[PDB]
Amino acid sequence: CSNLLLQYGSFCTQLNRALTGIAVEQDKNTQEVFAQVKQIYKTPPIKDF
Amino acid sequence: LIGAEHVNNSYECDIPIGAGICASYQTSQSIIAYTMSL
Ligand SMILES: *[C@@H]1O[C@H](CO)[C@@H](O)[C@H](O)[C@H]1NC(C)=O
Repeated sequence: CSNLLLQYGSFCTQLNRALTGIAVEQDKNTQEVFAQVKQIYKTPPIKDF
Repeated sequence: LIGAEHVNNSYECDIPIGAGICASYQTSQSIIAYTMSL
């Protein structure tokens, strides 16, 4: 089965790069939303708001 | 992960890996892996 795959190796290069493109796109989607601030703010111990 | 030692301190990471841990080249100097700093 692998010998006949060389005739369609260019197809699998497109598909592997597509899923790699999806995976990096899904990864950067979280940083584009949750990672807006570079500093982490600690909740003050006083809860009198 | 093989070829990169693990260090308990946390810095800002540049090369993402997954599951909250990255890899970077810091201090000679060698490739280290650490949990990313938010
Ligand atoms: C990092 O420091 C913690 C502090 O207790 C220690 O438990 C841990 O073993 C240290 N890790 C390394 C790789 O030295």
